[PDB]
Amino acid sequence: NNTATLCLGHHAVANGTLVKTMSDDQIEVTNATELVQSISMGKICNKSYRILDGRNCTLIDAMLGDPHCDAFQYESWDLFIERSNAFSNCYPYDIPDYASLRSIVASSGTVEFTAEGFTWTGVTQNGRSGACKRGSADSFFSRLNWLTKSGSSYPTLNVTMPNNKNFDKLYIWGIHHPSSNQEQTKLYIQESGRVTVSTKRSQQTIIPNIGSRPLVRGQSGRISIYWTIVKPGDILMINSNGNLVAPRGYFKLNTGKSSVMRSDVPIDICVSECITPNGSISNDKPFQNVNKVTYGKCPKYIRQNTLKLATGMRNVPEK
Amino acid sequence: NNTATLCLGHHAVANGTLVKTMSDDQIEVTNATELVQSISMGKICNKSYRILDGRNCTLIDAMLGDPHCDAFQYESWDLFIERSNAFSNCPYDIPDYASLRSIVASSGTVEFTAEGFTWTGVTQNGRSGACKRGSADSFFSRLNWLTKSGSSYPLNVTMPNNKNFDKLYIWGIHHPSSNQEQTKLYIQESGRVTVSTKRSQQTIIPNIGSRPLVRGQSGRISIYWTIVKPGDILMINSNGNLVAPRGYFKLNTGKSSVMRSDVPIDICVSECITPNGSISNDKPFQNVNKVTYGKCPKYIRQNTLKLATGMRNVPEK
Amino acid sequence: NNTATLCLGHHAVANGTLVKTMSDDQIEVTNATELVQSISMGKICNKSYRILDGRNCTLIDAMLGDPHCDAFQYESWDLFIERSNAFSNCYPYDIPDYASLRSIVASSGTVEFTAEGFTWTGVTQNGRSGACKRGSADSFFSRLNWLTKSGSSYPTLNVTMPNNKNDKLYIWGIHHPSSNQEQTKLYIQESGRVTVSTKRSQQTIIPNIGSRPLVRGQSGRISIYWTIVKPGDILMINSNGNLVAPRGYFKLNTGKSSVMRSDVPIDICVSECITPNGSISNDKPFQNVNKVTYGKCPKYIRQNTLKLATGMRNVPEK
Amino acid sequence: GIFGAIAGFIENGWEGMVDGWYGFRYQNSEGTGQAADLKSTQAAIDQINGKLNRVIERTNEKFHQIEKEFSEVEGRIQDLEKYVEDTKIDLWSYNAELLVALENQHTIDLTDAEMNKLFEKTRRQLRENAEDMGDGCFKIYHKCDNACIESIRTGTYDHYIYRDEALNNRFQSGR
Amino acid sequence: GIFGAIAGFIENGWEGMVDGWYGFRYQNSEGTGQAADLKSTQAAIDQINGKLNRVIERTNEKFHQIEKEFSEVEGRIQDLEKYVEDTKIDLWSYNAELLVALENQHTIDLTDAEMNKLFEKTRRQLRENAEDMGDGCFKIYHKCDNACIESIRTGTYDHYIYRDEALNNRFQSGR
Amino acid sequence: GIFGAIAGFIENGWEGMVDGWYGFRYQNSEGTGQAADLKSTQAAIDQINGKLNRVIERTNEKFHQIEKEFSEVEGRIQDLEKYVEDTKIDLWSYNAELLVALENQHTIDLTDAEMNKLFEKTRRQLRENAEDMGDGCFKIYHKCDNACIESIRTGTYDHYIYRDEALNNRFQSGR
Ligand SMILES: *[C@@H]1O[C@H](CO)[C@@H](O[C@@H]2O[C@H](CO)[C@@H](O[C@@H]3O[C@H](CO[C@H]4O[C@H](CO)[C@@H](O)[C@H](O)[C@@H]4O)[C@@H](O)[C@H](O[C@H]4O[C@H](CO)[C@@H](O)[C@H](O)[C@@H]4O)[C@@H]3O)[C@H](O)[C@H]2NC(C)=O)[C@H](O)[C@H]1NC(C)=O
Ligand SMILES: *[C@@H]1O[C@H](CO)[C@@H](O[C@@H]2O[C@H](CO)[C@@H](O[C@@H]3O[C@H](CO[C@H]4O[C@H](CO)[C@@H](O)[C@H](O)[C@@H]4O)[C@@H](O)[C@H](O[C@H]4O[C@H](CO)[C@@H](O)[C@H](O)[C@@H]4O)[C@@H]3O)[C@H](O)[C@H]2NC(C)=O)[C@H](O)[C@H]1NC(C)=O
Ligand SMILES: *[C@@H]1O[C@H](CO)[C@@H](O[C@@H]2O[C@H](CO)[C@@H](O[C@@H]3O[C@H](CO[C@H]4O[C@H](CO)[C@@H](O)[C@H](O)[C@@H]4O)[C@@H](O)[C@H](O[C@H]4O[C@H](CO)[C@@H](O)[C@H](O)[C@@H]4O)[C@@H]3O)[C@H](O)[C@H]2NC(C)=O)[C@H](O)[C@H]1NC(C)=O
Ligand SMILES: CC(=O)N[C@@H]1[C@@H](O)[C@H](O[C@@H]2O[C@H](CO)[C@H](O)[C@H](O[C@]3(C(=O)O)C[C@H](O)[C@@H](NC(C)=O)[C@H]([C@H](O)[C@H](O)CO)O3)[C@H]2O)[C@@H](CO)O[C@H]1O
Ligand SMILES: CC(=O)N[C@@H]1[C@@H](O)[C@H](O[C@@H]2O[C@H](CO)[C@H](O)[C@H](O[C@]3(C(=O)O)C[C@H](O)[C@@H](NC(C)=O)[C@H]([C@H](O)[C@H](O)CO)O3)[C@H]2O)[C@@H](CO)O[C@H]1O
Ligand SMILES: CC(=O)N[C@@H]1[C@@H](O)[C@H](O[C@@H]2O[C@H](CO)[C@H](O)[C@H](O[C@]3(C(=O)O)C[C@H](O)[C@@H](NC(C)=O)[C@H]([C@H](O)[C@H](O)CO)O3)[C@H]2O)[C@@H](CO)O[C@H]1O
Ligand SMILES: *[C@@H]1O[C@H](CO)[C@@H](O[C@@H]2O[C@H](CO)[C@@H](O[C@@H]3O[C@H](CO)[C@@H](O)[C@H](O)[C@@H]3O)[C@H](O)[C@H]2NC(C)=O)[C@H](O)[C@H]1NC(C)=O
Ligand SMILES: *[C@H]1O[C@H](CO)[C@@H](O[C@@H]2O[C@H](CO)[C@@H](O[C@@H]3O[C@H](CO)[C@@H](O)[C@H](O)[C@@H]3O)[C@H](O)[C@H]2NC(C)=O)[C@H](O)[C@H]1NC(C)=O
Ligand SMILES: *[C@@H]1O[C@H](CO)[C@@H](O[C@@H]2O[C@H](CO)[C@@H](O)[C@H](O)[C@H]2NC(C)=O)[C@H](O)[C@H]1NC(C)=O
Ligand SMILES: *[C@@H]1O[C@H](CO)[C@@H](O[C@@H]2O[C@H](CO)[C@@H](O)[C@H](O)[C@H]2NC(C)=O)[C@H](O)[C@H]1NC(C)=O
Ligand SMILES: *[C@@H]1O[C@H](CO)[C@@H](O[C@@H]2O[C@H](CO)[C@@H](O)[C@H](O)[C@H]2NC(C)=O)[C@H](O)[C@H]1NC(C)=O
Ligand SMILES: *[C@@H]1O[C@H](CO)[C@@H](O[C@@H]2O[C@H](CO)[C@@H](O)[C@H](O)[C@H]2NC(C)=O)[C@H](O)[C@H]1NC(C)=O
Ligand SMILES: *[C@@H]1O[C@H](CO)[C@@H](O)[C@H](O)[C@H]1NC(C)=O
Ligand SMILES: *[C@@H]1O[C@H](CO)[C@@H](O)[C@H](O)[C@H]1NC(C)=O
Repeated sequence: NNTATLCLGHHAVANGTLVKTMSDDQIEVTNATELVQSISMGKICNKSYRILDGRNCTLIDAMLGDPHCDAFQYESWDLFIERSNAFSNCYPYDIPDYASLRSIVASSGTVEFTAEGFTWTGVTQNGRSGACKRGSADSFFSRLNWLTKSGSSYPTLNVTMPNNKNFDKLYIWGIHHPSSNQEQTKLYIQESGRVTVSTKRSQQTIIPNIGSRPLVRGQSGRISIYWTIVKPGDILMINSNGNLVAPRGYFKLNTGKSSVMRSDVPIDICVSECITPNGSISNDKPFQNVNKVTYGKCPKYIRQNTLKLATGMRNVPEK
Repeated sequence: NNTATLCLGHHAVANGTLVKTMSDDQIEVTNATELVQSISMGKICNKSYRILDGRNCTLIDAMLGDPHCDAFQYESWDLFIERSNAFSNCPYDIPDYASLRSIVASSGTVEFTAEGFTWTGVTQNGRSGACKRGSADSFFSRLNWLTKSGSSYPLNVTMPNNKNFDKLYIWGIHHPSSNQEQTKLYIQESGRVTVSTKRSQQTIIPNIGSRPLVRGQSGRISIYWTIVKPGDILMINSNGNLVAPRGYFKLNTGKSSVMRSDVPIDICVSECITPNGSISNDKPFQNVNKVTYGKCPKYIRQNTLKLATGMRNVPEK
Repeated sequence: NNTATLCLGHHAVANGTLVKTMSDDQIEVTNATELVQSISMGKICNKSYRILDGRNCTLIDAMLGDPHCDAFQYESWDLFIERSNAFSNCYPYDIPDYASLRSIVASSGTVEFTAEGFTWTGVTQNGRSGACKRGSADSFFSRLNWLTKSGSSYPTLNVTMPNNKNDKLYIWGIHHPSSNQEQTKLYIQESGRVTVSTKRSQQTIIPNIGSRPLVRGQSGRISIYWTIVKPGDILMINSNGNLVAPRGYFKLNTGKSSVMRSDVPIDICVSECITPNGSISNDKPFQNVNKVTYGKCPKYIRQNTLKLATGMRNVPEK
Repeated sequence: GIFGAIAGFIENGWEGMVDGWYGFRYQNSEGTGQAADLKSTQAAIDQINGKLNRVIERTNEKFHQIEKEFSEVEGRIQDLEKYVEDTKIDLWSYNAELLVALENQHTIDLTDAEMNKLFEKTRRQLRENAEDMGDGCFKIYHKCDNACIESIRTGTYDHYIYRDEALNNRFQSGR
Repeated sequence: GIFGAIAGFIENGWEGMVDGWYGFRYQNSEGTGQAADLKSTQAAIDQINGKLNRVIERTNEKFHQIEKEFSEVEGRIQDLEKYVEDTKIDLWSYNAELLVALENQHTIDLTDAEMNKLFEKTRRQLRENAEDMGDGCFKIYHKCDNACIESIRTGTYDHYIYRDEALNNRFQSGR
Repeated sequence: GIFGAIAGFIENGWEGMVDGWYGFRYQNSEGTGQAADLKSTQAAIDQINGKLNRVIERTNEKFHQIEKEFSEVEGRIQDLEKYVEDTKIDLWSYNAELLVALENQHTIDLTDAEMNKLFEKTRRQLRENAEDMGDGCFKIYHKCDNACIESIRTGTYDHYIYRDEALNNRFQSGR
C-alpha cells in the first residue's frame, strides 16, 4: 500500500505454569522453578564428609570399649550414624546426663584413647564379668578398670595424674552398685564405699547404692558412669575407699565439625554436601521439606512441600 | 453542543482512615481493616475445647490424691486451668516439679490404675493429721506410706509392664524429723529407696532433720517418678522410708496442656484461649497475651495495625 | 526563533555509590548510607549506664566476701564488668550450678549485704584459714561463718530466721574435710550433715571426706548452696557438723542489671550500648561488632556492610 | 502514586459515585451523566480480596508449649526460656510491621494503576477525534449522544465513523 | 500488570516468536515480517537471573546442633528443645512464603514494564508520522520498506525525511 | 527503572543542577536557562526520609539475657544456648538483607516515577502546541519568552492563547 503497520508484542509458550503473586493466588507464567527440595537420594553419600557406620554400636558403647564394639577403638568421623538395631553387650550401666556425654563425644569426632600409667596399690585390677564377654572369656569395658580387694584389704586409694599437655583431657570413670551388703563386703572391704574425683577447680563425690536391680545379661549389679574434664595445668585426683571403676587413660577433646545422627538408611559411594536421616539431599535449592535434622551445607527446612518462583512473564495465549 | 466532554475518575468516601505505607507514615485510604486482636472475650469459653477448672487444686495435687482434690480423681482435659487461689492440704517437695507437672499436663489425665503390689513384713496405709480426708487422718490416695510391722522392717518387689504403652509410676521417700523418729518408724538408722528398671535406676537416701511446721508436721516427703517401657519391669528395693506407689498412670500423646488463670469459665465458643480468657480467631496477629492454647493468632508487640482495603481517599478542596 | 525548546531532566553527582536492589547486584545511586555498625569506640563509656569495674574480682567472689574483694562490699551496678585476669584468693570452693547463681546475683544488681543475729549455741564461730589471708592474718569469706566444735562438743544446731519483710537470698555452705582424723577433730561426729529448709523447700548436703589437690596449701573444700526465703516464710537450718553458716541475707531486685566479660578499658564518654569490644554507636539499625550486647543496641547480624540508597540512580554524562 | 493519576492529574475522587470504584462523568447533547466501570472496579477488588492469605498461612493449632511466666528466681534455664520467647516475639513483630507496609504500598500502587489503565484505554479509542485536557478529561470534537458515550465505555467505538466530523471541528481555527 | 501492556492493550503473546522475549511484526510494501528486540529481552533476563541470590545468601555449612527427636519423655528441657525448633521452622516457612509472593510480583511487573518501555520508545520515534491503533500496533502514514523498518528497530529512523509524505497521506480526508 | 525515564528516554543527569533533584533547561528568544522543580524534588525526598522508621521500630532496650560465649564443654544446655543465638542471628541477617534490597528497589522505582510524572504534567499543559522529541525535550511551536516558560513551570500556561500561532508554525509544511 501507501502505508505500513508496525506491531509490538511478546512471546508465549504452550507449556505454561501457575505461580503465586501478591495480586493473584494463581497466575500463568512462561517458566518457573521449584524452590523446595522434596526428594532425598534414599542413601547416605560417603564422599564430602567422613561418614562412620555405627552398625551394632551406639557412640557411647564404642567409646567405653564394649567387646562387640572393639573395631571402633581407632575410629574418627565427621558424622557418626547410629542405627536402631544397636544394642549394648557389656556390664549393665547408666550414665547420669547420658545425652550430654553423647553430645560432647559426638563433637569431638573420635574415640581414640590414650592410656596412662595409673598405680592402684593394694587392690586387684582388671575385674571381669560374664555379662561382658570378649569372644570367649569373661571381660569388661576396655577403657575402664574394675578394682577389687586384694587379700583382705581395700586401702583408701589416693592417686594423682597431672595434665602437662596443651589441650583438655576427658576422663571417663564410674562406680559399682552391688546387689547385696554381702556382695559389697566381698569385693571391697568397707561396708560403704565412695569415689571422689577432683581437680583444683572442681569436684565430684558419688556414693554407691546397694540393692537388687532387674537381671540384665545375668547380673543384678550396676555401674554408673561419670566424666571429668581436666584443663591444661590442672591435675586429676582420685580418692576411693571402695567401689571405684577407674579410668585407664584419657580422651582428647577436639573443637571440630563432628556430630552424630540417627538413621537406618544405607551408606553408598556418592557425592552430596548435605545429610538427613532419610539420606543425602541436593544443595541447589534454597529450601527443603525432607527433614528438620540435617548435617552439612543444607537448604533451610520449611513446612511447605512446593514453592514456585516465576522465571518469565505472564503467559497469554490465543483466545 | 457540537462537541462533548468525557471525564474519568474514581470514588471517594467521607469516613476516610489513615494507614502506613513504605512511602508515607500516614496516608488516607477509603477503607482499612484491623490486623491485631487486642480485645479479649473476658471469659474462658467452655466449648470447642475440654476445659477443666482446677479450682482449689493444682494439677500436681490432683494427681497425687490430695483429699480436697478427690473430685478430680477420674478427670481428663484438653486444657487444665490452674487458679492462683489453689492450695496444698495434705508437706512435700518434688525435685524437677516443673517437669513432672509438664509431663502430666501434656498427658491430659490423672486417671489411675491400681496394681497389686505386695509388701511383706511392713505395715501399710500410713496416715497423718496434716492430711485429713473428711474427718480422720489420711494421706495422698495414690501413695502408700509403709512403716515398721511389729519389731522389724525387712523389701524387694517387682512389677512387669506387659502392656503396649508406657507406665508412669509416682513414688516417694519420707524424710523424718529426728534420729528418734527414723528408728521408731523404720528400725534401721539409715534407710534407702532403689527404684530401677532394666535401663535406669534412682537411689534416694532419707535426710533426717527438723523443718518448719506445715500443718502441724515437721517431717517431709520427697516425690519422684519412673517411666516403665513396654516389656520392661519395675523393681523397688528398700530397707526403710519408702513411700510406695499404688499403681500407674497411662502416658498419652495428646493436645493437652495446662494454663494459669483467674478468669471465669462461661457458656461460650472460641478456638483460642489465653490467661485473659478466650480471644477471637479471625485476625492474623494478637496483642492480648504471649501465653496461648489452641488455634491462635500470632502474638506481637504492637496493639494496632491497619491493612488498607481500598484506594487513596481524595476528597474535594 | 519563532519556536522554543523545553527539556526536562534530573540531577547527578560526580562520585556516586553502589547499592543492591531486587533487579541488580550493583547499581549506582547519587547517595547512600551505611546500615551496619562495624566500628566500636575501643573503650567502655562510663556514662549513661552505671559501670562497675570488677578488676581482680569475679562477681561471685565480690558477693561471697573474698578479702581482696572487700572494696565491692557496698556496691551496686547497671553492668558489672568481669575481667579475664580476675582470680579467687580465699578458701578453695565449688558452687554446684555456679552459672545460675552468677546470673541471679548479676540480675539483682547488688552485693549489698544485711547482717542477721544468728545464734550458734555450743559451737565456736569465725573459723579462719591460711588459704584466705585478710592482708596479713588468717581469715575467711566475710559473708560466711565457719563453725567448729567448742571445747569438746558439737550439738545439733537448730536455728531459725523468719522473713517479715515484703525475697531474701541466703548464701551458705558445707565443708569437706581431707581426712577422718580432721573431720572428728573439727566437728566431733564422724559423719556431718547440713539441712537447710523452709515451709516450701528443703536441701540436705552430706560432706565428702578425702584428699583434693592443694589450693593455697589446703586440701579441704567448701561447697556453696543458696536458698530463697519468701515473704511470710521462715528459714530453718539444722546441722550436726560441717556447716558453713550464713551471716545474713542479700536482697533480691527485679532489675535492668547484668554482667559482662571484657578486657577493654573503661573511659570517659557517652554511649547507650555496650559490647565486649567496648561501647558502640547507636544510630544504625544493625551491627556487626558482637552478639553479646547490653543496653539500647542495634540488632547483631553476619554482614559487615549494607547500603541503603538515599538518592535516585546516578546517570553521569554520556 | 507512581502513575500520578489518583491525587495527580485527576484532582479528586467522586463522593457521589457509589456504583463502582472507577468510572465516567460526561456532558453531551443530552446533558450530564454518570456510569461506573465494572471491570476496573473488579480488577482492583480481586487483588485486594484475600491479600493476606497469599502470604500468611491459615493460623495453626499449637498446644503444650513452654512456660512464659515465672514466680521463682532460677537462673540459667529461665534466662533461656525468657530469651527464646523474647527472640520469637520480636521477629514476628518485625514481620507484622514489614508486611503491613508492603501490602499497603502494593494496594496504593495497584489502585492508582487501575485508574491510569482505564484512562489510557479510553484515550486509545478516541485517537485523533479527541484531546487530553490534562484534567483526566477528554474534549471530543464531534456530537456524541448517550449511545455514542456507551460506545466508548463498552469499547465498541469506531473512530473512523466520526473522523471527518472531528477534523472539521478541530481545524476550524488558526489565525 | 500495572502498566496494562502484557494481557492489556497487547491482546496476546506470539507463540511463534522463539527468537526473543519482545519484538515486532509488520506488513509493508515488501510483504510481512517478524523480528525480535534483543535489548528489551536481555534487560528482562538480566533482572530475572540470580534474582534469589540478591536476597538469600548461598546455603551455609552447619554441623552439630540440638536433638530434634526423642524417645523418652523428659519435661522441661525437651519442651524447650522442641519449641526452639518449632519456632525456627515457622519463621523460615513464613520468609519463604513471603519471598515467593514478592519476587513473583516483581517479575510480573518488570516484564510488563519492558513491554511498555519498548512501545513508548517506538512511539517517540515515529512522532506525527504514525498513529497508535490501540492494538499495540502503529499505523505509519508513509511507504516504509524493510530498510525503513529496520531503522525504527535500530533507533536510527529520521521522521523529518518522511514528514511531508506523512502529512499528505494523513490529511487526504475531511467532510 | 520501570518507567524508562531515568537512564531511559532521558539520556543522562545534569551535574550542573544543584538547586534540586528534578528541573528544567530551555532555549528561547532570551537565550538559555535552567530552573529546578521544587515540588517534584520534595515529593521524592519526603518518601526517602524516614524510610527505615516505617519498618524498623526505634532500637530496643535489652538487659540481662543469656550467655553466648563458653569456656567449658558442658553438652546439652550449651548446645541449646548456642543454637538459639545461631537461629536468631541468621533470621535477622536475612531480614536485613531482604529489607535493604526491598527498599532500594522502592527508591529506584519512585525516583524514576517522579521524573515521568513531571514530564507527563508538562506534556498535558502544552496540548497541541508542542512536540515530544523523545530526548525528554519538547519543541514548542510559538515564541515563548522567560515569562512564558515560567508559566509552564508554575502550571498557569494557557494554551489557547498560542494555539493559532502554533498551528501556523506547525502546518507551514506539506509535499
Ligand atoms: C528380688 O526380686 C527379684 C525379682 O523377682 C529377684 O530377681 C529374680 O531372681 C530370679 C532367681 O534368681 C531370676 O530367675 C532366674 O533367671 C535366670 C535367667 O533366666 C532368664 O532368661 C531365660 C532364658 O534363658 C528365661 O527363661 C527367664 O524367664 C529369664 O528371663 C535363670 O538363670 C534362672 O533359671 C535357672 O535356675 C534354675 C535354678 O534356680 C536352674 O535349674 C536352671 O539352670 C534355670 O535355667 C532363673 O529363672 C529372675 O530372672 C530375677 N528377676 C528379675 C526381674 O531380676 C531377686 O533375686 C530378688 N532379690 C533378693 C530376694 O534379694
Ligand atoms: C528447732 O527449732 C524450731 C523453731 O524454734 C522448733 O520448731 C518449733 O517448735 C515449737 C514447739 O516445739 C512450735 O510451737 C508450737 O506450734 C504451734 C505454733 O503455731 C503457730 O501458728 C499458729 C496458727 O495456727 C498460731 O496459732 C500460733 O500462735 C503460732 O504462731 C502452736 O500451736 C503450739 O502450741 C501448742 O503446743 C503447746 C506446747 O508446746 C501446748 O501447750 C498448747 O496447748 C498448743 O497446743 C506450739 O507453740 C513452733 O511452731 C515450731 N516452729 C517451727 C518453725 O517449726 C523445733 O521444735 C526445734 N527442733 C528441735 C529442738 O529438735
Ligand atoms: C594424696 O596424694 C596427693 C598427691 O601426692 C598428696 O598431696 C601432696 O602432698 C604433698 C606432701 O604433703 C604436697 O607437697 C607440696 O609439694 C611441694 C613441692 O614444691 C611445690 O609444689 C607446688 C608446685 O610446684 C607448689 O605450688 C608448692 O607451693 C610447693 O612449693 C613440697 O615441697 C611441699 O611440702 C613440703 O616439703 C618441703 C620439703 O621438700 C618442706 O620443707 C616444706 O615444709 C613443704 O611444705 C608442698 O606443700 C603436694 O603438693 C601434694 N600434691 C597435691 C597435688 O596436692 C596427698 O597428701 C595425699 N593424701 C593422702 C595420702 O591422704
Ligand atoms: C543358681 C545359683 O544359686 N547359682 C549360684 C550363682 O549365683 C553363682 O554365680 C555368681 O553369683 C554372684 C551373685 O552373688 C555373681 O552374680 C557372680 O557374677 C560374676 C559375673 O559377673 O559373672 C562373677 C565375676 O567374677 C564377678 N566379678 C568381679 C570383678 O567381682 C562379678 C561381680 O562380682 C558382680 O557382677 C557384681 O555385681 O559377678 C556369679 O558368678 C555361682 C558361682 O559363684 O554359684 C552358684 O551357686
Ligand atoms: C504438746 C504435746 O505434748 N504434744 C504431743 C504431740 O507431739 C504428739 O503428737 C505426735 O507427735 C509426733 C512427733 O513425735 C508426730 O508429729 C505425730 O504426728 C503424726 C501425724 O503426722 O499426724 C501421727 C501419725 O500417726 C504418724 N504416722 C505414721 C505413719 O507414723 C505421723 C508420722 O510419724 C510423722 O508425720 C513422721 O514425720 O505423725 C503426732 O501424733 C501426741 C501424741 O503422741 O502427744 C502430745 O502430748
Ligand atoms: C611440718 C608440718 O607438717 N607441720 C604441721 C602442719 O602441717 C600443720 O599445719 C596444718 O595442717 C592441717 C592439716 O590437717 C591444716 O591444713 C591446717 O590448715 C588450717 C588452714 O590454714 O586452713 C589452719 C586453720 O586454723 C584451720 N581452721 C579451722 C577453722 O579449723 C584449717 C581447717 O581446719 C582445715 O582447712 C580444714 O580442712 O586448717 C594447717 O595449719 C600444723 C597444725 O598446727 O601442725 C604442724 O606440726
Ligand atoms: C526454564 O527455566 C528453568 C530454570 O529456572 C530451566 O531448567 C533449568 O535450567 C538450569 C539453568 O539453565 C539448569 O541448570 C544446569 O546446571 C548445571 C550445573 O550443575 C549445568 O551443567 C547446566 O548446563 C545447567 O546450567 C537445570 O538443569 C534446569 N533445571 C531443571 C529442573 O530442569 C528450563 O530449561 C527453562 N525452560 C525454558 C523453556 O526456558
Ligand atoms: C471495607 O472494610 C471492611 C474490610 O474490608 C468491610 O467489612 C468486612 O467485609 C467482609 C467481606 O468479606 C464481611 O465478611 C462477612 O462475614 C459474615 C460472617 O461473619 C458473612 O455473613 C458475610 O457474608 C461476609 O463474608 C464483613 O461484613 C466485614 N468484616 C469485618 C468488619 O471484619 C467493609 O464492608 C468495607 N467497607 C466498604 C464501605 O466497602
Ligand atoms: C550385629 O549383630 C547381629 C546379631 O547379633 C549379627 O547377625 C548375626 O551374624 C552372625 C554371623 O556372623 C550369626 O551369629 C547370626 O547368624 C546372626 N544373628 C542374628 C540374630 O541375625 C550381625 O552380623 C552384626 N552386624 C555387624 C555389622 O557386625
Ligand atoms: C476452696 O477453698 C475455699 C476457701 O478455703 C472454700 O470456701 C470456704 O467454704 C466454706 C464452706 O465449707 C465457707 O464457710 C468459707 O466461708 C469459705 N472460705 C473462704 C475463705 O471464703 C471453698 O469451699 C473451696 N472451693 C471448692 C470448689 O470447694
Ligand atoms: C546523603 O544522605 C545522608 C544520609 O541521609 C546525608 O546525611 C544526613 O543528612 C541529614 C539531613 O540534614 C541529617 O539530618 C543527618 O544527620 C544525616 N544522616 C545521617 C544518618 O547521618 C548526607 O548529607 C547526604 N550526602 C549528600 C552528599 O547529599
Ligand atoms: C590485682 O592483683 C595484682 C597482682 O596480684 C596487684 O598488683 C600488685 O600490687 C602490689 C601493690 O598493691 C605491688 O607491689 C605488686 O607489684 C603488684 N603485682 C603485680 C604482679 O603487678 C593489684 O594491686 C590488684 N589490683 C587491684 C585493683 O587491686
Ligand atoms: C516446556 O517445553 C519445552 C519444549 O519441549 C521444554 O524444553 C521445557 O523444558 C519445558 N519447560 C519446563 C519443563 O519447565
Ligand atoms: C465509615 O468508615 C468505615 C471504614 O473504616 C466503613 O467500614 C463504614 O462502613 C463507614 N460507615 C459507617 C460506619 O457508618
